[PDB]
Amino acid sequence: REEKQLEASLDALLSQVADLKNSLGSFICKLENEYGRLTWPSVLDSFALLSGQLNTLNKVLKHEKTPLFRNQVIIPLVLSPDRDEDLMRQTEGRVPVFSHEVVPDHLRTKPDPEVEEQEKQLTTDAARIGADAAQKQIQSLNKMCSNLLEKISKEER
Amino acid sequence: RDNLLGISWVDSSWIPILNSGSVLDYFSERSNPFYDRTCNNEVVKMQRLTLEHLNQMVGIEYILLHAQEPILFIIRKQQRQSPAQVIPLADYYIIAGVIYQAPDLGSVINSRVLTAVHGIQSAFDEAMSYCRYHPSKGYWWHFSSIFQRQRVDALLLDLRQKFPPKF
Amino acid sequence: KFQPSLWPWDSVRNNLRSALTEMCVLYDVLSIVRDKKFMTLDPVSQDALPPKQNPQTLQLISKKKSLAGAAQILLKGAERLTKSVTDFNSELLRLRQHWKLRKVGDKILGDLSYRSAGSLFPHHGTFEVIKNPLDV
Amino acid sequence: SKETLLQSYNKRLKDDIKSIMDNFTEIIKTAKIEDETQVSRATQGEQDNYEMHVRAANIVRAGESLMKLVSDLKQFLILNDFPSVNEAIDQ
Amino acid sequence: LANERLRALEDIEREIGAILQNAGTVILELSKEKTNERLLDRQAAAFTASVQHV
Repeated sequence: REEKQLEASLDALLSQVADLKNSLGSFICKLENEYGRLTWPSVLDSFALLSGQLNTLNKVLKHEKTPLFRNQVIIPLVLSPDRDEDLMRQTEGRVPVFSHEVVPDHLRTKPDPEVEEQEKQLTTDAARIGADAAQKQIQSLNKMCSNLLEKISKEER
Repeated sequence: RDNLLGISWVDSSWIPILNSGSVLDYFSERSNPFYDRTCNNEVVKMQRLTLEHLNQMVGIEYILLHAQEPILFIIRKQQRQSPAQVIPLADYYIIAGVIYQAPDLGSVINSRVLTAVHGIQSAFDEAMSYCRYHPSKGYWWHFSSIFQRQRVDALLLDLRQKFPPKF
Repeated sequence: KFQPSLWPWDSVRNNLRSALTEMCVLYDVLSIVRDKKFMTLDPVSQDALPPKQNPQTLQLISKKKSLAGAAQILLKGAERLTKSVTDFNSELLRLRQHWKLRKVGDKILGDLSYRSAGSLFPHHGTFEVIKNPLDV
Repeated sequence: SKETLLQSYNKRLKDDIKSIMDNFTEIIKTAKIEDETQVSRATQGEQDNYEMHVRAANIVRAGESLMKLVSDLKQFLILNDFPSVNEAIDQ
Repeated sequence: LANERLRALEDIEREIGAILQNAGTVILELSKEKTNERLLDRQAAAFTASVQHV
């Protein structure tokens, strides 16, 4: 039951990542072969449609009615140093010999040290005001933001 | 200890001695940050009887899953509540005698899409710098024929015929 | 090291292709995860303890920084509009006030002949208007 | 035709106003803080930052398009609003 | 002649005012403390009035 739900989540999220992949590839090849006459509206439109559509769709398929993806853990069965043409046909024009390097390259959750230094700076900024001014700011922001969305939703009528 | 996923643990002198049980011996010399010192398996190794002391001494045990003879031995950590009651804690797969904790399916996608949004953010904030606007000019980046030529053209064709080109 | 003649817009392509590499990493890892061979899944119940109240404080500082950047780009564009408005169509006002003009297609033409004034001279005085503020 | 051009101007105006309103409302909605579940604070925050910046850029672009519409309307008025040509000719 | 053209000039200035009111409203929302929430409501009504009369 839940494994069918996991299979559906994996297929749907692979679909969204495939759309983002094709969008990124179309944008980069458009920048290369279409370099001339390129207005700032064209690239703003591409940036907006790419990031808006594919980030929001990935988030909404990541946060509704899904199995918890912390629960599934990725483990390999075999490591066989041979040119597997079925793997070449599976992963699309990429992924050479299934050997000791590719799985230690892919199962990598250490980020780049720049955003790690960013995270250090966020923890540094977390050492400031908390739990009274924090709760107060959260409540006031949510209140005034709901008030403004109420204003605009009223005036839209 | 802060991020157990970003650590690696090896011992090079214990690489050429690697057999099936010797994977878990390799796992239990000492001073692996992944493998616990307070595991039951240490108390198994203290006195004797490694056959049933995984089971009579209930707790966290370290169960080897899948065996490939050169490099790949999958060590899985479980908590037992009784004999034949197995509950997963964590996974640790070895590659050439190098243990890696197996990451979750969520955290890998989150880390990759984190790098995604960061890279496209840097790209977009660079691209937003170049565009310059004016209402008259528009956008930019910060980086005839007199119609008696039909007769002249027919005369050119007659010249082509009357005098051909010669390479 | 050389690329298809793109000497501006290279760093944007570096960031985008790095994104393309890690997105191909995601497609790769979920595809090899999706087949049972070469990669497998095990359901594990594990739990984490958050050492600090991360959603409140992290969402707070990140949303204030995001709103800061958004207000920056918005107000920068606003002051660009202020300096941008503070000349072509005024010259079109003066030119139409003296001359006879019209628009065909995107082109803006004008009549130079006295055919409006009564001459049957077989010659049209079509002069073009060319933005260059204005030229003919 | 003239009707077609006027319709096109109406379409552009409706689209620009709609885009400014939608982008502002969406920025305000994202500005809401919500409790996280399977979104990994850091990733959620960068995605939100990118969305806000892109929407602000879209609002600025819509303002530039409204300036373009005003310019086109000015050109149409200067070229073929018959009454003012008649008063200019008479004066 | 100056009438409709000056109307177009005013709408140019009010498009600028619409963008500046958008920016000022998110300026006030980005503040650590935003005490003048009434002024936030005034700037919001100013923004929507600008867009509507444009």
